[PDB]
Amino acid sequence: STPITGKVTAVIGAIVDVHFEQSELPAILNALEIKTPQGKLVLEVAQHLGENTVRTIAMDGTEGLVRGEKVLDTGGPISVPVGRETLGRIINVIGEPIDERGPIKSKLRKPIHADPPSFAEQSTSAEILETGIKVVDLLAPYARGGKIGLFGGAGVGKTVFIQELINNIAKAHGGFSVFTGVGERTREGNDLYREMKETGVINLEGESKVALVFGQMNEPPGARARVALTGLTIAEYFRDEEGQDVLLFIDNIFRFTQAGSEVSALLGRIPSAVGYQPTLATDMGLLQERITTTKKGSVTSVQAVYVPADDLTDPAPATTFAHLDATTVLSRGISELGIYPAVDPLDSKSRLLDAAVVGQEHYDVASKVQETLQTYKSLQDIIAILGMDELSEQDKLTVERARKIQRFLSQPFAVAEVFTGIPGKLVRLKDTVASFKAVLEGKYDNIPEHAFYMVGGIEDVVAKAEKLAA
Amino acid sequence: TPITGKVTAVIGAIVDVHFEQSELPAILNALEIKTPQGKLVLEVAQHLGENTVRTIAMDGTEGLVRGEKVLDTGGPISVPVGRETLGRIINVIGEPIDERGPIKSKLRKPIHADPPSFAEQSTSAEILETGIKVVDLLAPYARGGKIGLFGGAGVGKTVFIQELINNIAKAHGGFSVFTGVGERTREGNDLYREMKETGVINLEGESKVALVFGQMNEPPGARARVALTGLTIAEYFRDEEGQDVLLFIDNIFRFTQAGSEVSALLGRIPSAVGYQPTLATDMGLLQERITTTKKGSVTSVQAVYVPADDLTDPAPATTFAHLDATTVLSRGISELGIYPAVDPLDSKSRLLDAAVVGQEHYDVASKVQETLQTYKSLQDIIAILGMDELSEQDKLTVERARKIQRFLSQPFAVAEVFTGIPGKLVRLKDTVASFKAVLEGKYDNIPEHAFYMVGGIEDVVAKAEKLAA
Amino acid sequence: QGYAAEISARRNAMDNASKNAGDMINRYSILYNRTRQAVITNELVDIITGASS
Amino acid sequence: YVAVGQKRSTVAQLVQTLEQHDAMKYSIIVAATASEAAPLQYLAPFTAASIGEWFRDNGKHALIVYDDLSKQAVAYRQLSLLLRRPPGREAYPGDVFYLHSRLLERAAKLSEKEGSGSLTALPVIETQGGDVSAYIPTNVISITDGQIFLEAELFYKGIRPAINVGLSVSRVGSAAQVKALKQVAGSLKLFLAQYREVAAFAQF
Amino acid sequence: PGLLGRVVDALGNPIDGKGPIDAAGRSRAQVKAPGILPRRSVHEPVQTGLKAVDALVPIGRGQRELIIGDRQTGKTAVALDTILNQKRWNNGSDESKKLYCV
Repeated sequence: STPITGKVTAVIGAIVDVHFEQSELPAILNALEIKTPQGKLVLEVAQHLGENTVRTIAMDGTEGLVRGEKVLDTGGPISVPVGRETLGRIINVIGEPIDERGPIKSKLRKPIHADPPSFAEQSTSAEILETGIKVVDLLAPYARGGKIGLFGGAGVGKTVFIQELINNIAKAHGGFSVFTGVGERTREGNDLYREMKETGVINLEGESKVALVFGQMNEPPGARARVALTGLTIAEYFRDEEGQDVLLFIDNIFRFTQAGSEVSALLGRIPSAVGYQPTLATDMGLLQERITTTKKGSVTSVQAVYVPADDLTDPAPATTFAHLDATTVLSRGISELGIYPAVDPLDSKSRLLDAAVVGQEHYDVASKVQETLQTYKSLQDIIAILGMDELSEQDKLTVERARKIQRFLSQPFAVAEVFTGIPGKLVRLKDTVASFKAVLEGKYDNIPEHAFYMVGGIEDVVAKAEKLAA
Repeated sequence: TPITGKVTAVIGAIVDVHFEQSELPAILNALEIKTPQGKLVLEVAQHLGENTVRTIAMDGTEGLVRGEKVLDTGGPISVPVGRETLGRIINVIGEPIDERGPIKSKLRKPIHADPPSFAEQSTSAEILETGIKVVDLLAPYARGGKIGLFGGAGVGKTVFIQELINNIAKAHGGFSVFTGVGERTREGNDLYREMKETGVINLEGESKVALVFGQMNEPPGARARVALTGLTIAEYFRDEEGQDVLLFIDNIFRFTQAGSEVSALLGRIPSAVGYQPTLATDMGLLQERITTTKKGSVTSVQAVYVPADDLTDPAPATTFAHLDATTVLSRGISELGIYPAVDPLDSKSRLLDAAVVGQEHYDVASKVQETLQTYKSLQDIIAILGMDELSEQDKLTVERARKIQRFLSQPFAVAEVFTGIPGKLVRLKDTVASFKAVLEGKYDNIPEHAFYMVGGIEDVVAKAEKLAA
Repeated sequence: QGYAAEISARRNAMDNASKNAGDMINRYSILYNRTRQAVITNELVDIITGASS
Repeated sequence: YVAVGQKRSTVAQLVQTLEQHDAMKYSIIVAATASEAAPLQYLAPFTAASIGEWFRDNGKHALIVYDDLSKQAVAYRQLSLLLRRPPGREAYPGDVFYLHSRLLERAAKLSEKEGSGSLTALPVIETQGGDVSAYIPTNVISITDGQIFLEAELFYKGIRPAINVGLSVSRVGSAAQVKALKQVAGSLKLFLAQYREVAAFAQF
Repeated sequence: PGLLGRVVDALGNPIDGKGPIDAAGRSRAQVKAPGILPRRSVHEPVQTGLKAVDALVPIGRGQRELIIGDRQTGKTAVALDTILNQKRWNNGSDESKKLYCV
């Protein structure tokens, strides 16, 4: 059949070296299948080492391999299935459905690798997404076609933040979305599967307005790496060939970096800083560049990033930090303050915010908020030791507003009926600008601090003031 | 037929032999190249094939001309043990360096030995009264336990041990092993002298102590198997004599260190920092040969030269696991003039538990720990501000804690010379009484100099009169 | 009389504070410098070990 | 209870304690003592996991303690460098995350078609210097569903057992909390959080 | 001279597809800097148009001054501003005032 037949020579982890026969060069980045009593082990060809001996990375677990096993060649990068047939049905890295909602329903395939869209292809967005999440809406508006980036620490409900985004934004937007999970727990997986069945986004009968690619961290590091490529190609089929404007979601992209770092060592490369792959920049670059809004479709990626020990100075977060468009920083501390959303308001920044883009009023309002908060933080040290007393009357009004603004940001989420147990609230962007404007004007500086805490809009704050009064 | 070989390489003290004869001596066999200095004892550690071993060299490795005859003495070096090896100081190869004539031997046992099984273990719970107040309060020793020191650069590490020998080893009256790995010659000479002087070695009499001394002049490889030799001497006592013993090891940092040196030469990618990949296994083997079986209850005292006081360095870290109780000694606390220099917030014992040592003792100790932790907490405030800017309630605590710290300094009898103050041995019951009172501030109203460098509460009270004059 | 002593005391105290704080700056500065050097060296050693293989 | 790297004597005391407390009956103790080989130590959690899976498979509910996982990492380091594999960050092999993750992820609450079988897992990591940036601790933190930080200062402070409740998190939150206990402890979280903020201010 | 108003990639291929470059040489990219004697001391300013830059931190010509700062703080905006103020001078006809920014 495929004359490309190889005999294993060395199984040493993910590295499996094969000794293909004369004249058989399975090109770099091809996909090899080795028939095994476990199924077909997929090896992605990653080097030619000479005399028809390749060095390949495994994409499925290694065990039982016998030196000499016949190796067929698919002949090209892993060919996934694409279609609207991929909607619904969870798809594992190789492509096989692991929720087993029938066989591969797709009629088309595409390779995992692809060449990033050219400079010419790029189309500059300016449409402004509305998330309904107030901190986002005023202080770092997201853009429809954006590359939103959820830098944050583990266990802040990194997933929870994303779940809220899917909960609001995904259903709201008509277009398909692809939920791609890179190296996440099957606990999280089951929750996500259940949750989007619950929100009905996954429609078991009838088309789902989403496709799912759950890649979990129980898969070898190599397999973890090419979960990203797989998800991306599905998105590309939607973006390009169906022309749909999609909103990509990937989770957690530090796992993508981490995965690459692990197989770097195995590939025998000189380990770089904090053990990261030397190819860190270009590998990130290929992934990130592939994800973009073109003159074809518009992709709105939301990428979770895990910042190890909350040090953004760690090169891997910093590299991603450059490649993204609309950063969001989620302060663990602020989560602990009980403020949910847990966003770090000063550090969250989106280039999208501009007096032209969101209008002069929005800009001015947001400048005033930022200044108020920045002052509050600056004064926080003074209040700490000296004690607030000799800080001006003006300062006291600013501080009073800041403590209030700090808790006006707080606003429950429906998917944190699980957590907080408070039904969600999502307020229109235009309305949020108005409501925050009111706070700054100080018309509600007679309202108690706790009557701003964990509630929606200004109307709600007023209602909770009345409620607390009673 | 002694298995002959030639010396293929002489890369440091990790000589390599090539057995010309078929079938090489196995790993952990012992070999003699009969040097013009006497013999050199080498131990097979790798087989590199083609009948070429790579061997640890236990004596000096200079003057070696490549190609030298080998003879196979087989198996691990079998040291000589006996009930007549009591009071001998033996070299790495077991040769009596004290040279009170040829060694008296009966059974010679291999240096390497397997650690006794899970079922052979006997689990103790015995208390051992130290008489050192800080020890008694914070981490009371357990008889048959494994006690450990995590001191700085010979910060009276030896002195601390000497006090233990002085108190515990004359109290114990069982067999006892002193093994000093990488001991400095002066300290060794002093110990040998002291033992002979205090009759624990009576040279025409008999000794209830036996001695192994390994100088830090000794080549690194030699030092590695000084420890293993000592463990064998101990096993003979543990098993064959069947008596509860003592064992002193000073320092097992030198054991770890020695291993790290040889590791590079052996050809091992050296694990982080630099320690050998086999650091855990080697430490493990050593510390599981040191154990209280149902054949004997081996009380162990192990000393760790913490390298630059970095407990985070892998060798101290892996030591903490293998010790029943620890008494980490801190350079700062030494500077404060507290001898014992034992850190009081970094001490622990498994024996310290309310049921085990009485609820009252535990309560007293709890309060001391809490108080001292408060004092440590308020170190920041104390420096940044003054003392008067502390809350009044806290200021009482601080004053009490200052007293507690000073109270902890108790002169040692072996250090009586060095301190210039006669030593103090304080009873466990007395110690509890003393702290109990201090926590209730009963005698608190007297100088912190009064508490400084004196024994029990009665002594403190008496010294208050001295100061008052 | 009291108030003048109070404001005077505050001046004295805050002055002595500046001195005490300065000393702490110096102690942590030495620690900082040592720590900074140590990190560079230890990381470098790891990189070298990897290259050596 | 899975015991990796611990001395035979410590383990032996532990089993006695369990027998004293009459509970060895429902206990299995899987051990790989300090003496036992580095390969066997490396293999020890994964074979403990299998012992657990028999419960999980049976639909039986069980709990597996992997104490301390940190010494497994030391063992795998020993293996890898004497398998002459390229050294990773801190010399631990460059596939340690995969090893630890596969071990931990086998514990699960299965579905009712699988008889609601569950192995429950508690990994235990001894933190060296409390360095949460240390490679073995960092890796584990990502993998696990919650962290239950314990603090030494508070131990000395006399909270014994000590719990660094400020850094303790459960990302999978409260729903395994008894309904009654959820009601009573409803504002306990808020109160403690306020206590922390207030206490900090109070120093100065 | 034809690279004015041209976005080119590294190889020189116009990625803005403004067709073949009217480039009068292909010149090596590994050549050394003008010698000590081939320098004249700075005597021409550059006006960035940003007030602080123009007064507080003067910018000459043929000199290298760093722009070192925190990540993605719109570092590029500060730079781009210089290009814009140079438009005024560029519009002019003096060949010392025609700074062709790259």
